[PDB]
Amino acid sequence: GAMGSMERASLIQKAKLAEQAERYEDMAAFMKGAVEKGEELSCEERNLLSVAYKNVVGGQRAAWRVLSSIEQKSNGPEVREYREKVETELQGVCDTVLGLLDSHLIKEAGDAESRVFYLKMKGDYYRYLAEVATGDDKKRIIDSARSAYQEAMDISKKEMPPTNPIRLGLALNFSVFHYEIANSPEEAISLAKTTFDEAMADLHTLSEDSYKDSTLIMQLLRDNLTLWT
Amino acid sequence: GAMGSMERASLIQKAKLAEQAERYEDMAAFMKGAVEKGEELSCEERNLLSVAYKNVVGGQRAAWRVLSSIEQKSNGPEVREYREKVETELQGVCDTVLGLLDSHLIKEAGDAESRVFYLKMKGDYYRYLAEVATGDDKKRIIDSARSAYQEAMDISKKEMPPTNPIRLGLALNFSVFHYEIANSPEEAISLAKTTFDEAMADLHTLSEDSYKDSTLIMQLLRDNLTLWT
Amino acid sequence: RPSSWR
Amino acid sequence: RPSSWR
Ligand SMILES: N=C(N)c1cc(-c2ccccc2)c(CNC(=O)c2ccc3c(c2)CCO3)s1
Ligand SMILES: N=C(N)c1cc(-c2ccccc2)c(CNC(=O)c2ccc3c(c2)CCO3)s1
Ligand SMILES: N=C(N)c1cc(-c2ccccc2)c(CNC(=O)c2ccc3c(c2)CCO3)s1
Ligand SMILES: N=C(N)c1cc(-c2ccccc2)c(CNC(=O)c2ccc3c(c2)CCO3)s1
Ligand SMILES: N=C(N)c1cc(-c2ccccc2)c(CNC(=O)c2ccc3c(c2)CCO3)s1
Ligand SMILES: N=C(N)c1cc(-c2ccccc2)c(CNC(=O)c2ccc3c(c2)CCO3)s1
Ligand SMILES: [Cl-]
Ligand SMILES: [Cl-]
Repeated sequence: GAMGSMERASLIQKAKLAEQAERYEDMAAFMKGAVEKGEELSCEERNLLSVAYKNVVGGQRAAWRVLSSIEQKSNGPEVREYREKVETELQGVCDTVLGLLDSHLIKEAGDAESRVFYLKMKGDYYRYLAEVATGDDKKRIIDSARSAYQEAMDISKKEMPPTNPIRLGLALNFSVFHYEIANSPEEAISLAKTTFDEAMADLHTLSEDSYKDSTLIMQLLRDNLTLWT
Repeated sequence: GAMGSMERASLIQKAKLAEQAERYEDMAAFMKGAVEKGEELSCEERNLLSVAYKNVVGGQRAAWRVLSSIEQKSNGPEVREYREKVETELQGVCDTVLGLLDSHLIKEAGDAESRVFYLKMKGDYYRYLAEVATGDDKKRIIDSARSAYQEAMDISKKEMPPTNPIRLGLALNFSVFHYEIANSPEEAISLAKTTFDEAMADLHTLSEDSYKDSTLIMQLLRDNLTLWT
Repeated sequence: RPSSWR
Repeated sequence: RPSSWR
């Protein structure tokens, strides 16, 4: 890999610089290089990985939606061709992230905090594949997302408090999966509501700073429930 | 070139799609391909070329400024290395644009409208090279920017009205060159002020739509004069 | 579209 | 920084 010659510490340092510079493709390439060194990612480093690829794939998803809308409106080959180009690039990014998780972040994740984080990511990047998938490939991809999300949920409920921000962000995203991908809006509402209520009932245990962490994601659960009910 | 197999019309169509999708690197690659077909660019197509590369180099310049500030504050090799990486990428983009202008947009620009547009671009991309240049290379680059800007100004004053938006945007950018690059703030103020006043005195000749085009750039001249005086 | 955590 | 036309 092109980052194979760079020190792990230098890659992490440059990922943080790339974030400051809003250079998210660079950030992701640096974090890919860091992962491929084969050592643990810290909590901070996991967040750097997630930030980098979420920004990369976010730009791709937004472009894909614009082109897909134009394509649907028009129903020459150019719109389809360019949508397919963006789609292929998006799928490649998701494949890369899933490859890092499977080789070997997840199996080497030696506690619940780290394993839940990576399994949430697995669900997210299968979800992004599902958004652009069609037909029978779509069904298998949807099942892979659900399975990863569900395993993360099982661990998080056993090992993390209901206000833990990774647990909350996992539940938020699994609820979006249910509503937008799985045509299960009732499941989506049930999950967002129980997650919100159980976080609220646990806020009394938190410091001012942890309170701010948890209420930030609670806000997003509330916004979805307001959209859905 | 990688766009050599695609029809000119398809490249222009896809440049417009890439703009809608905020995919400016794609947009620039499509417009590079269109230029390299060797035919005229229309007014619309020149604007597409300019939009694409201005967005690409704008992201690079913003990143460079962030990294350069961090580098100066710190005065390991990582900050310098990553600044140099962004800088090299920025210089490559400027070299590409300048190469399209020199081979052969400018010489084939068979009227004043098109030649002024391309000479303004030549000044702009030499200016962006000057921003990151040091020492004696910097002096030659500064002279190349001034020379391109001045030739565009000479033609625009002879052949375009003082409210023409390309003429106004040229004067705006040459004034910025004087202030920021050439350490000639008096020249910058003199140019922005004469350009603004002579545009205002010509507004009475314009339709409602041309009036809006011209006053948009006049706003930017005013903002700079307010900063500088 | 609904909000997700990023 | 001053404004330029883009
Ligand atoms: N380089 C990054 N981007 C991150 C680095 C870390 C980190 C740093 C040191 C130790 C452990 C983790 C992050 C985790 N914290 C958040 O994500 C977060 C917290 C509060 C908050 C928001 C986001 C949005 C508004 O309010 S993110
Ligand atoms: N056990 C916990 N509650 C946490 C422990 C740490 C930690 C671990 C090691 C070193 C330093 C800090 C956290 C850092 N904060 C996050 O990672 C975070 C992630 C996503 C997010 C938010 C915060 C707020 C909004 O969304 S949180
Ligand atoms: N299908 C459901 N479960 C719901 C049905 C209704 C309802 C019932 C009768 C009349 C009108 C509306 C609900 C009311 N809305 C909320 O209760 C709500 C609750 C908690 C919460 C947020 C919103 C955001 C953050 O946390 S919810
Ligand atoms: N695809 C693009 N981006 C462009 C296409 C054209 C064009 C289209 C058809 C014929 C000739 C030129 C442009 C020229 N018009 C402007 O640049 C412009 C006009 C008014 C205005 C602003 C910008 C900012 C706010 O008010 S830009
Ligand atoms: N002779 C003129 N006054 C113009 C003629 C044309 C044209 C030519 C051929 C076909 C269709 C239209 C113009 C299109 N508009 C621009 O190209 C433009 C560029 C930059 C800019 C603005 C506008 C406003 C803010 O900054 S303007
Ligand atoms: N060094 C110069 N030439 C100037 C010196 C002064 C000044 C002189 C004495 C006292 C205070 C200020 C100027 C006043 N400011 C403007 O006149 C101004 C004019 C036109 C205009 C804009 C701003 C924006 C758009 O168009 S300008
Ligand atoms: Cl394409
Ligand atoms: Cl580097």
